[PDB]
Amino acid sequence: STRVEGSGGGDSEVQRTMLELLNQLDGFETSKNIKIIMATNRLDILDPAL
Amino acid sequence: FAQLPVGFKNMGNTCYLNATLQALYRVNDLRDMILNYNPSQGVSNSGAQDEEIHKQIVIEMKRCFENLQNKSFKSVLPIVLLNTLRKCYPQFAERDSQGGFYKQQDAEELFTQLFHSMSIVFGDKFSEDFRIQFKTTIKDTANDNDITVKENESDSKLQCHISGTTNFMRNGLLEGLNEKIEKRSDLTGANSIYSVEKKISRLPKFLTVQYVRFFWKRSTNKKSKILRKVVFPFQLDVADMLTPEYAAEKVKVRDELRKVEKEKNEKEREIKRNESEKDQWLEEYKKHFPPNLEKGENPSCVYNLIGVITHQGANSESGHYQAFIRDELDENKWYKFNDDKVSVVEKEKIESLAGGGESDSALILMYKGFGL
Amino acid sequence: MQIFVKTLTGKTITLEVEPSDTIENVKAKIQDKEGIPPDQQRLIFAGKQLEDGRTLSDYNIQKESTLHLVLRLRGG
Amino acid sequence: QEEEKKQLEEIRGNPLSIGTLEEIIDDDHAIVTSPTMPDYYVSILSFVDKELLEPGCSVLLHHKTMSIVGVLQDDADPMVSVMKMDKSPTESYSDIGGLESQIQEIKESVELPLTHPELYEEMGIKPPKGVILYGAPGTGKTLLAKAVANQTSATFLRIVGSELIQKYLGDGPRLCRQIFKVAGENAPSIVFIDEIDAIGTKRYDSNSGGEREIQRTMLELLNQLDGFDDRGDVKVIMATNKIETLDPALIRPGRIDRKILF
Amino acid sequence: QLPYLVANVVEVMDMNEIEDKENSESTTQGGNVNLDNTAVGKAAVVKTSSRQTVFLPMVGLVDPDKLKPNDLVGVNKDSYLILDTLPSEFDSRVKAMEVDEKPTETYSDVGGLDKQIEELVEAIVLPMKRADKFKDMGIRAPKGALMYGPPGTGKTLLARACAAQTNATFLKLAAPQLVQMYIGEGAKLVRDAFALAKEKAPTIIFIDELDAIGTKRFDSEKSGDREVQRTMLELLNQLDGFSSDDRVKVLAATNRVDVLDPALLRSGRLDRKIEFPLPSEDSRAQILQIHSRKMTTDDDINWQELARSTDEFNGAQLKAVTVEAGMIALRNGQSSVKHEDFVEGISEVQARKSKSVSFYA
Amino acid sequence: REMFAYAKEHEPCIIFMDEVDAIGGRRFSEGTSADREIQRTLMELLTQMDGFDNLGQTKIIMATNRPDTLDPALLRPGRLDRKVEIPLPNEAGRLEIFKIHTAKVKKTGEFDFEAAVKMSDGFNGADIRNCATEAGFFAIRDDRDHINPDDLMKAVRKVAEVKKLEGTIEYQK
Amino acid sequence: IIKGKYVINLKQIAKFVVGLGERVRPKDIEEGMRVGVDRSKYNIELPLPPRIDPSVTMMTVEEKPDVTYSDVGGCKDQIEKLREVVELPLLSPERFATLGIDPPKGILLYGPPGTGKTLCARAVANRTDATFIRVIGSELVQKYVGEGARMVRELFEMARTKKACIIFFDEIDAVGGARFDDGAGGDNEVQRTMLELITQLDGFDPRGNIKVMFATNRPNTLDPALLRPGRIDRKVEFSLPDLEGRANIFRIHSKSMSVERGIRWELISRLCPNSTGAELRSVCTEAGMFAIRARRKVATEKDFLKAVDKVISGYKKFSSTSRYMQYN
Ligand SMILES: Nc1ncnc2c1ncn2[C@@H]1O[C@H](COP(=O)(O)OP(=O)(O)OP(=O)(O)O)[C@@H](O)[C@H]1O
Ligand SMILES: Nc1ncnc2c1ncn2[C@@H]1O[C@H](COP(=O)(O)OP(=O)(O)OP(=O)(O)O)[C@@H](O)[C@H]1O
Ligand SMILES: Nc1ncnc2c1ncn2[C@@H]1O[C@H](COP(=O)(O)OP(=O)(O)OP(=O)(O)O)[C@@H](O)[C@H]1O
Ligand SMILES: [Mg+2]
Ligand SMILES: [Mg+2]
Ligand SMILES: [Mg+2]
Repeated sequence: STRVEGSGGGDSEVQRTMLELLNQLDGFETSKNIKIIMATNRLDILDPAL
Repeated sequence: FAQLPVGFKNMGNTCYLNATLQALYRVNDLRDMILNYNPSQGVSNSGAQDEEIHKQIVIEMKRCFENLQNKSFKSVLPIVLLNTLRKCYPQFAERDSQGGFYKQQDAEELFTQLFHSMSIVFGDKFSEDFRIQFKTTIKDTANDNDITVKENESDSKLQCHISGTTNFMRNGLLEGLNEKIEKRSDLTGANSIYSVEKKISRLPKFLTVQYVRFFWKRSTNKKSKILRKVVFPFQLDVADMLTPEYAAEKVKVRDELRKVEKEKNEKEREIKRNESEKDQWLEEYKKHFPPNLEKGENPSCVYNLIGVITHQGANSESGHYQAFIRDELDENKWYKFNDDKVSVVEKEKIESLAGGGESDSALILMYKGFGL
Repeated sequence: MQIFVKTLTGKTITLEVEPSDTIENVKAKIQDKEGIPPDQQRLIFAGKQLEDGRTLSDYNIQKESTLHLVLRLRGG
Repeated sequence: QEEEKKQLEEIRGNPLSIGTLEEIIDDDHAIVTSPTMPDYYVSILSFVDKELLEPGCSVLLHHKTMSIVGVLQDDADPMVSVMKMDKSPTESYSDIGGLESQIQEIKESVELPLTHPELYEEMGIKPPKGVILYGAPGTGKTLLAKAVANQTSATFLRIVGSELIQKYLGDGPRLCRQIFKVAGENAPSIVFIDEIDAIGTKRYDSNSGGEREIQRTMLELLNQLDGFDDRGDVKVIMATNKIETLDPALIRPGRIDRKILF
Repeated sequence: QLPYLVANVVEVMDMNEIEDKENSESTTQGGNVNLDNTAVGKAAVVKTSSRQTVFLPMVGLVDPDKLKPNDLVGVNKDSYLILDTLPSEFDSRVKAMEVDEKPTETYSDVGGLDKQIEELVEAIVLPMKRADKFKDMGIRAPKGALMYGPPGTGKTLLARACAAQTNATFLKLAAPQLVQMYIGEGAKLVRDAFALAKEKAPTIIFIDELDAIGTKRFDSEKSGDREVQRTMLELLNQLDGFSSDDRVKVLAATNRVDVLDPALLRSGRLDRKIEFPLPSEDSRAQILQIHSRKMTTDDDINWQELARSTDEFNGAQLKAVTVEAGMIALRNGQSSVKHEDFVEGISEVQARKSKSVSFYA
Repeated sequence: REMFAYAKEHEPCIIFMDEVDAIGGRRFSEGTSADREIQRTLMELLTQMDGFDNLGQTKIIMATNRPDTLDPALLRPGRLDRKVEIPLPNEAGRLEIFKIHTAKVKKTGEFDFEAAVKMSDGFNGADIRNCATEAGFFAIRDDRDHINPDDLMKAVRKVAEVKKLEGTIEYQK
Repeated sequence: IIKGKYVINLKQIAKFVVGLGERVRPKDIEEGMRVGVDRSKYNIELPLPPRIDPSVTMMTVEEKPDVTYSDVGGCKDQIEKLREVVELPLLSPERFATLGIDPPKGILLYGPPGTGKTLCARAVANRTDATFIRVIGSELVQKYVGEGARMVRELFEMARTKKACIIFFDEIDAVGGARFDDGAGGDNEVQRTMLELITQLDGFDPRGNIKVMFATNRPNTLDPALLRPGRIDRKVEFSLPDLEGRANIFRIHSKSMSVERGIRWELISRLCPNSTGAELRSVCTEAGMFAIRARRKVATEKDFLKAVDKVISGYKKFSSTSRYMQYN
């Protein structure tokens, strides 16, 4: 309850780190097979940079 | 062809002799003296027969140094010297063990014996260069009843006594010249405690400080080794051990020695694409001290190392001497001598020899004056 | 004379000797008071080694002199 | 081949007793502390070059009397795995086709002095150092950094700014200090700090995060980025659109030389 | 002769001694006639620092008078027999507290601070020396004295000088040292700090900086301050009498006295509370003279002139004028220090660079 | 754990916890590891205090200097059944304390405390014994061996003065 | 030490009683010293340096970078004050013995960044050739509290053994700050090591040839007992270059660059407002990127003008065109 005023979600802080790596995952060993299945209660409480 | 001095070879581990020789040649006036001299040039001997051997020793040194200059011997030949010292000092003609091994000499013992051979050949003028004059005050403790002033007190090496409470250079050095001596004295009874303190009157051209990491156990009755790390910088400045009157003279010449030192750091770059400092120190020499020059008087208090004799060893055990000698042809360049091995070390590596614990103990600190 | 030997231990001693008696006698009396065997002793005065069979009159030593006791090391 | 290995194995173990070298002594000895427990005052066989080993080394001790048989050259962390990369992008530049004159400010001060120092020798004085990329999100900042790294082919480190913010203190500074120490250690490196806008907007709890955590890490970065280290080549690329949450000693010139607006 | 294990004693739980006809034990065993069959004499259980316990028959040369149920003993390592007794263990940082004989800087290297000296001797020294008159009076000594006031007044200097002058065992302790990321090893420096002190009693425990363990907090929320305060609490425990602390004292220096814990307002911890004031007119004059005695001055100096023209300067500032004058003397190039130079060190070094920019102030 | 065991073979035991604020701490463990160390030791107590292990001739006296530091499971009754507060000594409760401490010291003869003490409040019970100690310094100054009501009346001023240096504020249940 | 055997506790925690071999001296055992004992029958063979707990202070010992002593800008007078406090008593404590004063040891380096705060301390590291031990204030903070107390204390005493050393306190705005109370904070645990810095500077023993520098970006918040005037003795404000001072710096910089002669280093200073020399270090290098753009081997007046505009405009776009956080 200090992590929702601290980052909008401390899980989303980790989620941000994953997602940026994912940007160049189009071939490093030949493109994706590790998907990001993300989930939440809504997206108005997700960061607008996700 | 080579670009840096060719090493010395072992003859059954004559490392104790090799180590002294290299450092002695870096002593400025020494290396001139043995080469300039010639037998039957006017010196003759009516006194001791050991004088004759002394003069061979001077020659023997001069031939080894000539071989050392050459780059068509890849290892210098000590051989000729060994035999004259065995005859001169039969301490060196003994066996420390059988097998072709001889008596393994202390480096101190050779330093003194060689100096005695040279001081007699070249006389008193050469003697003063290695010798320190003191202005000694012998004072009665609890209100002087006398002053005895001694100028016959002299050593060629100051004694830095460590009892495991000195671990810095200034201490021990200072506190071996300061001592309390029990003297039969008709002033205050029939024995009185006089405080004897020796403060340096005239600085030697070349300074030796002798470190004491050796000890006699009075508890197992066996020698041991002080294993205390003695930290000190490169750079020894003597003004805590100077006599108050003589201190004023020496500082002033030193002051100008730092001044021209600052300019050289810029100027050495220009001239590349010894007279500068000496000329300044000589002009000062005449003002503060008797005319033109003297033997055993050095107005400089800044002392740069020319060699350290490093020992690896303990109680009375057989060891190995290594030597580090200052390069006089490149400044801030040092040569590491592991007798046959010769390596490039910087001046910085020399300070790292201040440690110990089993080996790499500085035993003798060889200095040359910086104004000379 | 009375002469003095500043030991590396941190004390000065007195020795009763005669100037006509050699350096060997000096080392014998140190052995009484300290326990150092009399052949590990190297006694320096004036930067000169002092040798047995030389008197304290061949190096012209006289009272109010301090000889400094140092002990040899072996190499090899 | 035969004779060198023979007498090399004759002093070399059977069990090789991994140790950790705390510090060396210059008398051919060292003090190791083993992860098993007991310390030892070890010798050194010393055909291994007296001065080639340094604190933090992994050393091979002898299964009998512990002597340094040898020295392992390299070891690594899983925390520098995040830093370092195996990738080889399948995009090269002009899949950043467009915005092709504000990209001469990132291949004339990032690419070029690696490619030609010869040009900067004609003029002499120090070559470029540093950029900050800033502008709207989605205008290519992310791919710009990854596109110069395919050209240059020098060690490309990439670290997210949300991992520089941690929920534990004291290890924050050690992480930040590290990046550039590794980076200088390999002679060429380009360190992409993606999202240095993330240091004032991301924070966990407020009793091990907060003002304090954020202030320290910034302080560390000043020493690292330029400071007094004189570390190796670390060309820096920073992406940001919160440039006014950074220090004035960060956006100071000579750590940013040409800054790019998008 | 060496080596042997060093251990402590769990307990002495003796068995009855060997003179009997049926067993010689305190715990009944099956079967009858026994005297040495499985019967044993007195018993000592000792705990190693190799982390076990062994039931050994205690050595018959070591008494139960030489055994306490905590005593530190030698134990033979090869076969466990209590070899000897040794004094109680101390950590190396606690061995590092003890005296070296720090020199006395007598009241003559002090400038001003008369009132401070008077209370100091009164609070600590005299309860030791006139410890008979404290008993005749019927009162107890004050357990310690707090030293507080702004930095610059030589808080730490005075305590060293005067403890060494009158000679009571001077324990050197800095509070941050009690802070450790260990617990049960860093808290143990406190434990050993009194065990040592009762043996070397009478003694003064000087703690410099009583804010590292003198946290006013003991309502802590989500922080490692609960680790910190456990060296505060173990202090308050041995500052209580379970006697063998009456002769053990405390001096404490600290920069600020508004940060102390309410269990240090109370008497029984630091009963006397001394403040260090900012200097006075007379005091300032004295201080300058004490520094300038070291260096060489001219004979045209008037120490009141300087003391008038400096107002509200603390002793550290004043030390910082006398040094500053000889900087200026070196720049002119002299060998003596004028009275005009100290005056210029007022401006060059104070505490603040000038009054500021003023635009209508 | 093993201390409670001791308490069941030794008769009617009385366990004084002195000045406990160390493991008084709450759940925290968002801070350092020390806060879980507290936790481990705390859980240990509860199982002892109430369970199949029940006491009756083992008593807990718990001494603390502030009780709102604690975790509320250490404020739990039937482990703590009576919560006795001892307040600051009262207006004439200081008087009662003074009459036992004037017997210990040497005195001219003093049964004139009463007015001065009530209107020099600010004392805890240990400061009353510090009025006697500080009055023995005023005595030492005069070179007296007795506590005078001249010495005492300067003492109560001083001792009150040095305690105003910091305040203390505490509230209770 | 028991007076006439010794008690050692091994690192294997295990306590034993030991004595003296024949390579030991008794005068050479000191409390807290490490020793070597026989792996079989514990007996002292060779004593060893004290304290194996520090191992990260051997990586803050630094060789002196040859940024040269002339490298620093100007011939201004603030660095000459330093040469009186720090440098000269290492070269000559004679003149301070003739004075008899206590030689000043400490000094504060403060002022705006980009003035070369650390750049003159790299120069002074060239000249004095004393040990430089460099500290980072944020490197003094560890996961658990009291761990950094160990660090600082030991670092100091290692420097006491070292002779002719200098400790360069860099960036100690964190640990080093002011002391205050929070009542629930996490700042307290930091303030522990803040205190640890005080108690070693004054000590109960003086600093025996430890010259001390504090480098702070900010005087706006600092301790009043790490800023007491007797242990930081003279404090030198480092300033912005003058209209002459920028001309001097820019001449050090453009003498290093190939420019085609007949130019004014005066003119470029005038065009700039009162500014840093770190900008002047970057007027050259960005003018050189314009030099390569035109494909000159040289640099001319034209490209200098563009550069001066380039930096100023970004300065306005950025903080610290007015930031000093008041006080003088
Ligand atoms: N100017 C451009 N030229 C060519 N391609 C572009 C350009 N701008 C964006 N793209 C394409 O859009 C992409 C998405 O960009 P990316 O995710 O790298 O954008 P970003 O600006 O880094 O986003 P963010 O604002 O979230 O940091 C790139 O991967 C790129 O191929
Ligand atoms: N009253 C004084 N008389 C003479 N000298 C003083 C006086 N007060 C301070 N000094 C000088 O100032 C120096 C520094 O004082 P010291 O640091 O011991 O004081 P302090 O109150 O403990 O300050 P702090 O601990 O805050 O640094 C002393 O060594 C002493 O020379
Ligand atoms: N006075 C100067 N003369 C010449 N060059 C300077 C000067 N000051 C700074 N510089 C140049 O700027 C570069 C960087 O400055 P430096 O990093 O020393 O700043 P700083 O003062 O340490 O600031 P901070 O520590 O707050 O970031 C130097 O490497 C040098 O090239
Ligand atoms: Mg992106
Ligand atoms: Mg203090
Ligand atoms: Mg800096």
